[PDB]
Amino acid sequence: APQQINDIVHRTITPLIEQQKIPGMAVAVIYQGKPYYFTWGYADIAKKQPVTQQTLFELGSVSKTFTGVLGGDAIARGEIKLSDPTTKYWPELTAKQWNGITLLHLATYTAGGLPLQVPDEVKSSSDLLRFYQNWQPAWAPGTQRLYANSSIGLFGALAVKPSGLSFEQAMQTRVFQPLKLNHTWINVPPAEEKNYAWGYREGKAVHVSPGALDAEAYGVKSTIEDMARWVQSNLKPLDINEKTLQQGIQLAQSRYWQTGDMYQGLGWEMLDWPVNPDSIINGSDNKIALAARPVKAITPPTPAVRASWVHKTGATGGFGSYVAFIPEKELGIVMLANKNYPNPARVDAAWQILNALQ
Ligand SMILES: *c1nnc([C@H](NC(=O)OC(C)(C)C)C(C)C)o1
Repeated sequence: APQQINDIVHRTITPLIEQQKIPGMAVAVIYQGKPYYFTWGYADIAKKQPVTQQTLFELGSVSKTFTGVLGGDAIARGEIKLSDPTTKYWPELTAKQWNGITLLHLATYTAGGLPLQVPDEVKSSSDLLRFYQNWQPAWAPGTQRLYANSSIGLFGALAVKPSGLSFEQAMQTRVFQPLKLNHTWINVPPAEEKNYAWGYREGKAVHVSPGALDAEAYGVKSTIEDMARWVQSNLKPLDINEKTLQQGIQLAQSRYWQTGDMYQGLGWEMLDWPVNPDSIINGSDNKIALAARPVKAITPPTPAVRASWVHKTGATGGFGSYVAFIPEKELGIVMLANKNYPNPARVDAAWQILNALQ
């Protein structure tokens, strides 16, 4: 890495790891389109395994960005429309409150109060159907944004129905493979377990538990190298040869709703560049990010804006991730850690790095 990058990275991340007592960490900086890597600490403390450029981290909700692009790809393929009723792709969902709830609403958390989690008791196909069937909205569709695994998770399960493929097959075939993300997994295969970091929660080694719609909402695992490639692909979607994927990425970065200074895309969230750092740093606190907020519709959606800060935070029990990029500056960061530490600390650090290099 250019010494400019070494300097700000080292000055910023070392204190962060100490303050937050993070066991292990990988960072990628994308500068003028090119990736530069940094690793610290332990993927497995007990077995003294270092974090490397091949270590898999749980991405948590950064997974939603893959889900959004896969949905955008299916739109571009003509398989689905965001204007379509949810019930078009789930005929067994006959509950009357679903009338007027479209795929857009599901993708962008504006259905009317779908909850943050699918309940842990929802295991089977029958349970899943009964959960959505019996759900009663707090608000009308397209009025309030309330961040929800149950909203975008359902979007992702339904977006892949016309293709005949499972969510996992569609993700592999249509996104991971074309982009050469050869070390990104929804399910980590036995040969890769050697590289799968443990997460740490109150000193305990932990991995994400299975739950309904996990793959869609929070279930991807990936390395710092594949995550840099993902950033490169979203920075510059026009270098992508596969046409519907190229469109899908553009669609995931369109602005569908505004709340405050933030715009909701598919998975991705966007703000105009230059940004108020306090706004993205403070707004990342779950006390704000997870509260209901009124949305204004963008009619019709604004196509991907090059002068944007595009980002997503993500967590699991034992992991904390963050991705941010500015297409106009060809500039991005990926931060992957095996402790779930506060969101504002991630955004703060990412801003310091990107602002110095901008
Ligand atoms: C997306 N990213 N982080 C989160 C936390 N949600 C969550 O579902 O955690 C598990 C279930 C372990 C993945 C949330 C913001 C507290 O969701």
